[PDB]
Amino acid sequence: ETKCTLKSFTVEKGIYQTSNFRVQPTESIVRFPNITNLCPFDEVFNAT
Amino acid sequence: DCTMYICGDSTECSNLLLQYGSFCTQLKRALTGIAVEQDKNTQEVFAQV
Amino acid sequence: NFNGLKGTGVLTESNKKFLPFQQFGRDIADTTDAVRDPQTLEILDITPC
Ligand SMILES: *[C@@H]1O[C@H](CO)[C@@H](O[C@@H]2O[C@H](CO)[C@@H](O)[C@H](O)[C@H]2NC(C)=O)[C@H](O)[C@H]1NC(C)=O
Ligand SMILES: *[C@@H]1O[C@H](CO)[C@@H](O)[C@H](O)[C@H]1NC(C)=O
Repeated sequence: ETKCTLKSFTVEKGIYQTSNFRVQPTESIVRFPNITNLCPFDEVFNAT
Repeated sequence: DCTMYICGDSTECSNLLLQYGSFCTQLKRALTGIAVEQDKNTQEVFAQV
Repeated sequence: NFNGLKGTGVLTESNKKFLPFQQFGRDIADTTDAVRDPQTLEILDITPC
């Protein structure tokens, strides 16, 4: 990486910065709110 | 660190930054020029012996 | 995504006390750092990657 972030092939004696170790994303999930909003479909399907 | 400040650790913004190119290497080769003079300022003020 | 707050990060556990009418958390950068899950009533954490 010090051959890659410096854009050369021969480097000299020293200390260089390349990148960091931030944690990369793996997945995409979702948690929304409770519903408590059921339609009145009991009489729609279970009327006598 | 450049990508981190400009882009919030994402992927779509990290790829787009390369289109601008070397706007940032110029930035971290200046704040590494400053951050080596500070180690040089103290070495010539206190370390004469 | 918690209640429509899009973001990417590592979700850990915290113990911050939030008032019931006080949902989102901010910081010096005016960014969402500590949130609360909509289905339950637990404050998750202030933890990026
Ligand atoms: C959505 O609400 C229902 C009740 O209307 C929750 O069901 C129960 O809720 C009580 C009180 O919160 C809990 O003590 C029980 O353990 C719950 N039972 C089950 C089977 O969940 C339901 O939990 C709520 N949804 C969420 C995601 O919390
Ligand atoms: C109608 O009755 C059946 C039989 O118990 C049940 O399975 C179904 O859930 C009922 N319909 C509704 C909308 O609850």
